[PDB]
Amino acid sequence: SSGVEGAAFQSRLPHDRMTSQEAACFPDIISGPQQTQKVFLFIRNRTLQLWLDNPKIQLTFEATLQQLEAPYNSDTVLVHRVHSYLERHGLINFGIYKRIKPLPTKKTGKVIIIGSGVSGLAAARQLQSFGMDVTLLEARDRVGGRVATFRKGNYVADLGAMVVTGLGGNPMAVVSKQVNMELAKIKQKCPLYEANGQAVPKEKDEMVEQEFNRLLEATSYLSHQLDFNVLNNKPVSLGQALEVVIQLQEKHVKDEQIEHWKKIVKTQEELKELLNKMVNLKEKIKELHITAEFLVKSKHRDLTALCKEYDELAETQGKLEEKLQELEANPPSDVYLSSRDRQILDWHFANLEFANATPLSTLSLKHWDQDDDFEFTGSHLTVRNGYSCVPVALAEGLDIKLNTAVRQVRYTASGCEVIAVNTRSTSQTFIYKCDAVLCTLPLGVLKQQPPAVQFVPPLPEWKTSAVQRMGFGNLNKVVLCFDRVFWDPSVNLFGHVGSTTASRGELFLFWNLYKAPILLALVAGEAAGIMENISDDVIVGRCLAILKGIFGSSAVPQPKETVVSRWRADPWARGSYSYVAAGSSGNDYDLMAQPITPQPIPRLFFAGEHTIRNYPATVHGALLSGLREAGRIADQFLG
Ligand SMILES: Cc1cc2c(cc1C)N(C[C@H](O)[C@H](O)[C@H](O)COP(=O)(O)OP(=O)(O)OC[C@H]1O[C@@H](n3cnc4c(N)ncnc43)[C@H](O)[C@@H]1O)C1=NC(=O)NC(=O)[C@@]1([C@@H](CC=O)c1cc(C(=O)NC3CCOCC3)cs1)N2
Ligand SMILES: [Mg+2]
Ligand SMILES: [Mg+2]
Repeated sequence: SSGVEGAAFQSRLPHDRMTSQEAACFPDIISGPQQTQKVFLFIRNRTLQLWLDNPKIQLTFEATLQQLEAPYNSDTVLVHRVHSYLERHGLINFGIYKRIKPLPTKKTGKVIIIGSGVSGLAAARQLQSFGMDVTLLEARDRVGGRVATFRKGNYVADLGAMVVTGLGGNPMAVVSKQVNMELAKIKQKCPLYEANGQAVPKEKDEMVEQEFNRLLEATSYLSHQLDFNVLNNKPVSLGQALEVVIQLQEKHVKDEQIEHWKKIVKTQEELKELLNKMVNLKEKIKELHITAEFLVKSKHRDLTALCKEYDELAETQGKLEEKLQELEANPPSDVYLSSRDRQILDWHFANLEFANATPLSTLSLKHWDQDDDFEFTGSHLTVRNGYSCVPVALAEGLDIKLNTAVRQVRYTASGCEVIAVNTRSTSQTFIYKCDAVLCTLPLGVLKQQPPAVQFVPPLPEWKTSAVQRMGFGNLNKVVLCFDRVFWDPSVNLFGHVGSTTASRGELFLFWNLYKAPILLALVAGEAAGIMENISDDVIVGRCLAILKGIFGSSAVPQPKETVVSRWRADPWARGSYSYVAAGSSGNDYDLMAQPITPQPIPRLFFAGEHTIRNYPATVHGALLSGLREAGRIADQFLG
């Protein structure tokens, strides 16, 4: 059955073997008769199926046992063990669902959670359902963090996370079902328009895209086959490696051109010298002008010798003017890419800078895509009613203190205290005592200088250096709400090709949710940081000019409503999301996940998108990170 096999896959597990995490929790199983290993795997896979088939209701141990078939419904103890495991690690009974057995009246252990984004909310729900006392401290006047939906009238647009990157294996598939989140496929077709507004023809678009793919592939070869990862005692950036590959392509074009020029010059020299000898054989004919009868025959066989010598040379001439005009009619390219072509290629680079939220010259060549292996399957989807329905639903029933900005975290062998100020009256402060702190502060806030939050005692060097090495990027959006659709409704995406390499990320991509009279323009790469220093009105004006160039200056009305994100300037984010910087690696994500112990017991815990090696810079990654920490905290305090 790919019923039960599907459940494992859907939970990011192999259907047919135990994980190292399972091995640690079930040592007796992995070291015992392999027969009972299969039994374990079936129970695990089937319990997952029971949960995934109906994630709106709590799946209890009882109900699991009553739905298993003989003889598995007789493995009472093993079923309990598997159920307890799946629940603790948040593989079942996560997100938001109806409880069957209500929450324990008295609570055990106190946990403060810093930040009320998806990671914080996910962890809170887990810890609460485990019977712990949980309070979330949130600096904004709203939950959700980098999930941030603009709503006004019937305009909905996402200023933060917007895309569910495939459902196959994605825990957001469960959450989606739970909160009745309407999801829609993104059509792939993305026509590009040049700076002057003219469509890039199919032919040219496909050629350039192909070159982009070859260039990326080449850097991958250089990095992972030829091990070119360090230069002049500096780790190589992806940007740097792309520049090298491009330079080699240009050298090859120049070589082929030179070889061609040398063939032409050779042929021209041959022609010039054959003319010369044919001009001399002509002077030798001019000058050619014993019985009378034998002189005639003699000066006959003389010319026929000279003439079938010359006619012979007019033929080696013929095959040379031919070979020449074939050369000068079949040149190789004189450039690798034209000015125009390079601009279009820059569109593809801008697109990559968007995905990674940073200029390519900052990305680690070796590690930038270290998380490729863990991509989900299925089409990428958008959220029709706005992504914020997820954090809003996850907040239901939780103790969340809004407008409460944490400034100090103290942790000792005997417990912790967290100091926060009200962001509306920075006079009044609060002190919250607890057994454990879960820090979900964005990497951007952890990097902040001077610091936004003081840790007492200071975080150990192994942690701060990780914080310092890791990249934290930027990406912004301009939302344009119109009263009518003037664009093509069967297109979700279209691209604007900029005019310089440096500014390639400026308003390079426009996005529409179908029927919604809204366009989103993206600002990526070096442009992202710079354009935050421009007012909404000027940046809006620049969008309209681009759209006017494409659709006609008369087809584009003034927008009714606009919003512009400035993630870098936002004090509660300080950027958009992590990336693997040159000099960093996936190992730094693991370092970020590691709890601090002041043996004393661990007191300070870390969740957030920057703490999950396999799923960084995503909502699902934030969510999984929360589930992880909740599991570790409960293990520590509840056993
Ligand atoms: C603009 C933008 C776009 C995307 C994302 C982010 C942003 C900014 N994505 C990331 C996702 O949002 C984040 O990873 C998580 O939401 C982070 O959650 P965390 O819980 O880790 O962090 P938080 O910041 O939300 O919570 C922290 C809380 O702490 C509070 N706080 C700060 N300081 C405090 C103090 N002192 N005291 C108390 N509280 C304090 C803060 O207020 C905060 O609440 C994206 N994620 C996705 O899953 N999807 C998206 O769409 C992303 C994006 C990421 C790229 O990897 C993507 C874009 C695409 C895309 O466009 N692809 C398509 C191209 C066309 O073809 C189809 C596919 C794909 S993914 N976007
Ligand atoms: Mg190439
Ligand atoms: Mg420029």
